[PDB]
Amino acid sequence: ATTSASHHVQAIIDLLEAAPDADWTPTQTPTVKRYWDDAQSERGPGADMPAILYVWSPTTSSLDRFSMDGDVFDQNDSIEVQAWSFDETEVEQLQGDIVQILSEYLDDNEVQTPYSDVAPTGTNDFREQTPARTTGHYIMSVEVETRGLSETAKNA
Amino acid sequence: ATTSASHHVQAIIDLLEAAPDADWTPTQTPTVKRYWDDAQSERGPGADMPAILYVWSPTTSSLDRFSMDGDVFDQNDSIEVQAWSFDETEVEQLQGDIVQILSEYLDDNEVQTPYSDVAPTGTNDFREQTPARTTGHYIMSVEVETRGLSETAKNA
Amino acid sequence: ATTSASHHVQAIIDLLEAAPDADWTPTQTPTVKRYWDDAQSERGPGADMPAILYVWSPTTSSLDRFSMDGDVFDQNDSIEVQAWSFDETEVEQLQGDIVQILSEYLDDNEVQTPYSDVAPTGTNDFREQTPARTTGHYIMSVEVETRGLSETAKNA
Amino acid sequence: ATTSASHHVQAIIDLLEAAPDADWTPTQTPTVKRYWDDAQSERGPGADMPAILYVWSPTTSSLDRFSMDGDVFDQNDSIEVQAWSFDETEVEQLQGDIVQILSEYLDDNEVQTPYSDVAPTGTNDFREQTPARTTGHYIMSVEVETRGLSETAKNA
Amino acid sequence: ATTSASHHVQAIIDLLEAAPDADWTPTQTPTVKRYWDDAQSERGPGADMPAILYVWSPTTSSLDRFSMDGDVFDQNDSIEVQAWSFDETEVEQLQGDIVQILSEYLDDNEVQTPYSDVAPTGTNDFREQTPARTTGHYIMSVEVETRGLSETAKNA
Amino acid sequence: ATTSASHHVQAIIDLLEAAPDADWTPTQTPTVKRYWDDAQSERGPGADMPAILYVWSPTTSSLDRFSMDGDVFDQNDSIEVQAWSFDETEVEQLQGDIVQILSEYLDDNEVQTPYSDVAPTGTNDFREQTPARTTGHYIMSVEVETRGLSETAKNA
Amino acid sequence: ATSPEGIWSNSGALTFEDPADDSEILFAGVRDVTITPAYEHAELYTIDSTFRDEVKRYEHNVNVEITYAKFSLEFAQEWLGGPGATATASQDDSDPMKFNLENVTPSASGGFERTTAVENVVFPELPLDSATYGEYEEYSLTGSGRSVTNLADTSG
Amino acid sequence: ATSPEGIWSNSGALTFEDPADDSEILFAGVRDVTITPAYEHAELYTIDSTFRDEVKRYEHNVNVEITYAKFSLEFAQEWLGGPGATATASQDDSDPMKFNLENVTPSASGGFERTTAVENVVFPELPLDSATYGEYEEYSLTGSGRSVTNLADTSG
Amino acid sequence: ATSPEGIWSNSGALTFEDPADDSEILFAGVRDVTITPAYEHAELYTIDSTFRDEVKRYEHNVNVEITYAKFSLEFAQEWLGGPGATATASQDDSDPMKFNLENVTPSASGGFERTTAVENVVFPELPLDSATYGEYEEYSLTGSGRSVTNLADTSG
Amino acid sequence: ATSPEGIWSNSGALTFEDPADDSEILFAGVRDVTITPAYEHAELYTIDSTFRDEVKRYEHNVNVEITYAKFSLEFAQEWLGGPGATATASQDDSDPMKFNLENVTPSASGGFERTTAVENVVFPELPLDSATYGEYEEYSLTGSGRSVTNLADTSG
Amino acid sequence: ATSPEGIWSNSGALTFEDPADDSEILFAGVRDVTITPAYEHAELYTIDSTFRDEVKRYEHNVNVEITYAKFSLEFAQEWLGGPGATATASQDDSDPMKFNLENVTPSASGGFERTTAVENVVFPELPLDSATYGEYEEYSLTGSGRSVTNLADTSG
Amino acid sequence: ATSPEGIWSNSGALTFEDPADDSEILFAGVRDVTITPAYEHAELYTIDSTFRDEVKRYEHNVNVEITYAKFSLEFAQEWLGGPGATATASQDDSDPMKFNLENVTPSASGGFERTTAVENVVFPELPLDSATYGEYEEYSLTGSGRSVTNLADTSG
Repeated sequence: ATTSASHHVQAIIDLLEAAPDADWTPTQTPTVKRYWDDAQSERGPGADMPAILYVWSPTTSSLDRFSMDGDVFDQNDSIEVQAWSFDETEVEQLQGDIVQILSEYLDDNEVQTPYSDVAPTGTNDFREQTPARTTGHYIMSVEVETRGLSETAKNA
Repeated sequence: ATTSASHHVQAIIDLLEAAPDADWTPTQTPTVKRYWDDAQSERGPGADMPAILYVWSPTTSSLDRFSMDGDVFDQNDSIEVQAWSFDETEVEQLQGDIVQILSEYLDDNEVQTPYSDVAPTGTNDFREQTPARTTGHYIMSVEVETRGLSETAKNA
Repeated sequence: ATTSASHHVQAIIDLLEAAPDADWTPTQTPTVKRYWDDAQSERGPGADMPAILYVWSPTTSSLDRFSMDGDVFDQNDSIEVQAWSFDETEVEQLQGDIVQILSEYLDDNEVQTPYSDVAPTGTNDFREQTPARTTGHYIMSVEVETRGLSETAKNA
Repeated sequence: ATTSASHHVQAIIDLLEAAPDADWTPTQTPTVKRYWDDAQSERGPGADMPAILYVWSPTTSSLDRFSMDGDVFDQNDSIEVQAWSFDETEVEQLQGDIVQILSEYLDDNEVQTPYSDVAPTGTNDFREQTPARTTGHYIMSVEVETRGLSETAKNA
Repeated sequence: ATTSASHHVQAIIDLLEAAPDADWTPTQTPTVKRYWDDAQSERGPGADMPAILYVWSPTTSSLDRFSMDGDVFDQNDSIEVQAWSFDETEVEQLQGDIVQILSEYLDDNEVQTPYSDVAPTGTNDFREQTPARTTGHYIMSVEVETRGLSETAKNA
Repeated sequence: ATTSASHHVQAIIDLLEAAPDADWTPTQTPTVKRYWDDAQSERGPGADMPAILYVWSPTTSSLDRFSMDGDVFDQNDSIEVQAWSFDETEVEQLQGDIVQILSEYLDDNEVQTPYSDVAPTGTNDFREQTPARTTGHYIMSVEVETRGLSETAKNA
Repeated sequence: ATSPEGIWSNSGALTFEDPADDSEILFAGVRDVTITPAYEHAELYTIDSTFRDEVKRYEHNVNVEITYAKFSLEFAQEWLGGPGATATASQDDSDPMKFNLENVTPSASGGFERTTAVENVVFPELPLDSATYGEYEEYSLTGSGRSVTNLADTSG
Repeated sequence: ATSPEGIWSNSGALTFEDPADDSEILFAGVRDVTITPAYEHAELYTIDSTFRDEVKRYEHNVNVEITYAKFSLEFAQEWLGGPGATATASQDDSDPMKFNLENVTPSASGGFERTTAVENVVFPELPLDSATYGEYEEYSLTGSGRSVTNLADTSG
Repeated sequence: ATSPEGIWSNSGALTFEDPADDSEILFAGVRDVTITPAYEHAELYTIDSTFRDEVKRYEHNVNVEITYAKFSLEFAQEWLGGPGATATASQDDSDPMKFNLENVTPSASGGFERTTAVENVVFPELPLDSATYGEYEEYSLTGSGRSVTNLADTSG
Repeated sequence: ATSPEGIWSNSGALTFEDPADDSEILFAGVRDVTITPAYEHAELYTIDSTFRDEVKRYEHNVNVEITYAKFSLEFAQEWLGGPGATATASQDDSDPMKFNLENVTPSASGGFERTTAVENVVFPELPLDSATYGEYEEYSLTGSGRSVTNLADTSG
Repeated sequence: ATSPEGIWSNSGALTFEDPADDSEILFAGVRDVTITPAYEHAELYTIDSTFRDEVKRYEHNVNVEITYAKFSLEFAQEWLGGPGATATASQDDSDPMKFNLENVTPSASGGFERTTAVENVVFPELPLDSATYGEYEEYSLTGSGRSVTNLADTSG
Repeated sequence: ATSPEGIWSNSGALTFEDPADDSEILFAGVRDVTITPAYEHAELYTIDSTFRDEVKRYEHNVNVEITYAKFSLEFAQEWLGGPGATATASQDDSDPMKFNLENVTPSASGGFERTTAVENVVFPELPLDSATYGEYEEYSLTGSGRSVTNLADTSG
């Protein structure tokens, strides 16, 4: 329903884009992007602009045999969402927000998404990396896993 | 039947080449190659050309003992297939194509292939690597395992 | 009660700052900071100043499923607290103090903190790293883990 | 009988050298060498010469106690055989041949060799490494393990 | 008690300093130091001086929960003692001596130390490292672990 | 007893030196050394000299508790012996010899040595590393473990 | 007929009802749920034939196994109270509390919605406390229902 | 004779039929299938001899054990309803549903195709719900057939 | 009704009391606590139905399992001495010591505080010494109470 | 006498024969083989002594355990058919098929060659199908032979 | 009352005495020690009540289980000999050797010193030899004493 | 008496003898050896006392368990043949072969030499073949002796 996307990265983008303005904690709704939408020097928001979320798949999607039939793979997919902002508290709110948003659909039986399960499974703080002299982006992230039965056409 | 090839890399190339034009999502049927068919500076397609699939074996094949007879090895082989194109949508489509192609032959009794089993076991996205500033190839891949009983000279 | 904080780093800072002056071993109460509050060359106290504690989250927080309801995550969080001083004795006293402070709240079922459990799980000495010729900071740390049932959006 | 060699590397060289010309797939019987027979800049065959196999032991041979008599070590030995040629198909045929040759002796109860068992246990393809611009060697290998009861003279 | 020290590094120094001159094998009783007492270019003894032992904690002390009461951590602490001398036999005697000293107190239930157990867990030789041309220190070490029940003040 | 040595490295040197000339395969009995007896540029034999064995302890000796009494440690020690010569045949013969020498004493009940057990646990070939142009040394090694009960003086 | 399909466990909604009312008894936080209709079987064999003459079924019951981790005080007080009552203490009476049970589970594709309903489930024993140090409490119910009142596709 | 051969599990096509019709009952998604013809054996021994005088077979059955992962609503309703009828609830009657079972399996080379057919399989118990959190449901059947009706090569 | 909720194990305060006084018996250091009210169930079946006709309960007890890590002399001497007495030696008398037990446990959010109270718990066997080398002693109690005297929310 | 010696499992040639012919029944691909002659022992004890007065043996049989991985259609049809017949279906008769068994096995050194021969082995149950998803089928036989007809060195 | 406390296992001194003398029997090197006073419990239930009406204790013993690793020749010869004698062979008499056992153990803080004394411990079986290749021998005693003669704080 | 001491398993020399001759029966390749004298114990309890009134021993045997890895034809043929004879086939007679057994073992320091001798050991079952693919054969004997004939220090 809400996504029906061909690939997991677009699926998570669609879920984050579908979120009402009221569900984001900050005043301005974040911009959602594929990690490769922006070049590295440009990466992160400018001042006086909404925060940016970058979505990509960081590790190998597993395909497991479900049964001797071979009709479907038990497919397990992995994603990371990175929040970039100049505000060290805004990234923290965005981490909370992303977890909240993607904590809908937790046991979606392929109603909203093409998956049985979309879940936040871990989170990272990287604020310790931002050097204090310069203004520069604070970064935090949500790790997302995603599971469903994926058809093989083995038996037509 | 379809392949009868001496080695797994040529076997999977033969499978991907045997796919009808109707079973690829893009308008142009991809070109299938061994990873070593092309030099690095011209690896991947040019503009106005079909997308390229590169096939090779990334890791050690196992030869396990099947029994006390020593008549056969339980052989497990590993392959990676990389899809290269300038279109991020085309590589995603090709990943979906490679999976749904190589999910035929999932349980051959050496009927089409010389194997008991050819299976996609995982998939990778590397679109986050392609620098957004320059025109340059997007890459995605499928990891394929391949299993069969393999003969020995022991009894002749 | 004592914290009610948004995130684990601020939660532990609130706990360390909530400690009475009588519960610190040195004559002068330490200053508590996020690791990113200070630039590297400025990091650690000056002479004639109180010792500094730096708090951050060094590793990925887990969000394990609690049940089929999807109503809650069994959230597990990770923190490190570094004590910096010029006195090799004072960092040792502070390591003791940090442990004794954060060993309150050990089984706080959301009375003081937003957690079920705040616990020191290990400690480090790094005094062997401080070069002996130069006056320079001694460093020691406490590793702290933090666990609680965290809400979801699934059931509204 | 066929070898009686003092060490595993010489034993496998002897087995490969003992193979009839008819059991090699190409027109010319390969030359078999220790890895250290040739200098690196000259490693692999020249044009018009037969292909070269390099044999050596890449990892530690285990000596395990067989029993508390102490007469014997259960000895496990490891070897790799690398095939070098300019022909991408010839190395593939040689890999097949080496597996076939060393698939005799699979459960030799110390009749032919000084071992209970000589077995290919895995195989590698490295054809992906050969740069496509230059003429240069293709390389493939067979990993071989070798097991027997080795005397201790503990009890004379 | 022989020590009652606030931290494990000082505790093991106190134990080594408490040893009678008769328990050391060499003529001169070694000098005991924290690793950070000396600058690197001056580390180890000069000629016509007693050998030096350097003590520090190389790895994280564990703080495990003892029970649901939360009165106590089961604390496991780790230490290394390095012996430095120009005499390749003196370091060997010192390794023996350090083991023999710290193998007293092995199951000291807080009679002499603040611990339940101080134990040598392993020993290292590094004499293979000393360049043979130059006069320069031979080094050997004892790894020591140290276990006890540590109070939390949770229940006052 | 043949050794009665203070430490494992000297113990195995004593065992190799105690071997009759008749038990070595070459015409000349090898010279046995600690790894640190010789400087690196001069390591290994010259021409017209006997082959050299270098002995050292490469990894940590374990000191496990034997019982609640604490009279002894169950001590496990590790040694490597490297054979150096210009003759690739001689190092192979020496690898055989070292095994055959140190496979006496396999279950010595502290009769010949201060140990319950001295055992070759594995062997290495490094002949593939010797570059073929230059008359550099060939190297092979034996890995030896060694075990016994070591007194604590806990109970005096 | 309806095509067989995989089922994601977390999709299942389990509920308990008082059979006097069809009113819900609050229960939550399941981690395992097994429901198994069973009969005793009796098989006829005679001297006429080695094969089974007849088979018949008797003693119908539905085995119910549940693992759960959210404690319900209502469920416990219902179990103590017996039919049509709640109690804060064990009751000295012969009637066990009979629960109606229903589990509703959408299939993985939404192809059907399995409703399983079981009448008069009784539990011989009830866990009240199930603590393990450093974990949330987890509880196991084993019980038996009289019959399956409903097993149907309840979609649409 | 026909040469014995390995069998790839996934090649087996398991089916169920109503013995009143020979019409298929939909079943799918098997993970394990064990089929075992059995008899009780009675052995004669007397005072005449320590050796077995006679052995005879009786109480024939075929044990059937299946693990499967796709729920079949038809199969469950057939089991409930007994011979010749489906039901949506437990039936208070003495006849268990008898299934004809057939499994067809080509050998690893296609050298033969075993067909196993088993008459009048009955299952004493049927799993309906079998959920574990964060996984797909999985089901185990134990039952027994009256006899093997067919065991033959059905190739060609 | 009170909403069901998770329970953090360590929040539970367990206590034992002498039922002659309601005075506390000192006991501490629990690692596991399982409390399980139980009855024997008798099910009526007769020729007129395959379904269960009646079910009734009898032989009430409360199973109590405790693992603990702090030894109590008082608890042990109370167990030896029997009702209303303590002893330093086994008593040749027929009355076991009866302990009243209470466990008081806040829920994870503090939504309720369940108190479990059990009358006349008796232990068939008492662990005394329970040593294992290199570990603190640990003790297991299995026993049974007559009834649950209280199971209620004691919050507010 | 012949020196006791190690035996490499894979050296063994297991065969089955029809005792009516001494003709071979095709069987292959063994993984485990255990053959164990046994007797029941009866021991005499009386009031006159605490020691065993007599021991005697009775009920001789030879236990045969085989695990194997190549399916034999002949062996299964022989087991079904009973003595001197083959069948494609269960046979309603009291005579089990009796197999003569022989296993011929060289010593690891070739110092002797044991032949073990067993008369009239019978198997109470035969596995036909033993599928596990993603594996080759594996089969277990348990049976009993009447006696050992031969156990001798077969060499020369 | 004495505060309950943790106990370090290795602090326990275990001794055996001949009850004819109170003279020590040499025993050493324990790894595990369990001492468990136990009674049979009989419970009264009648038609009057579902609750337990009475419970009584009878048939006392002290279960004793010890794992140890230093062999004692005296302890074995005492066990063979029976009361008041030693033997080098099994004795044909009806009296088992009775050992007085005492275990003395300080608590972790030295807060108390538990002495446990058990009269007339007998062992139904005695391990003499317990060899495993490449290990020191380890021995297990299971036995039982008549009563606990002493369980008290021994301190001061 | 002699001080208790550790025993290295491999120091033990095990032998079997024909009790008609005191002649050796060749047996070798031991891996595990357990020898355990045992008696049945009967305990007297009456209405007079809850404590044990008497304990007595009867029904003596010595349990013998051996794991070994070298096959012996002499041992097997002795076992088949019964007392005072060897056979190549099962014997239809009532007498089991009785072996005298002796194990001689120096202690870890050579402090004593434990000789254990056991008369008339009999084995109810004999393993002849014990193959597992890719391993050397390993054999387990369980048997029992009539009595211990000798248990003494045989040193000096």
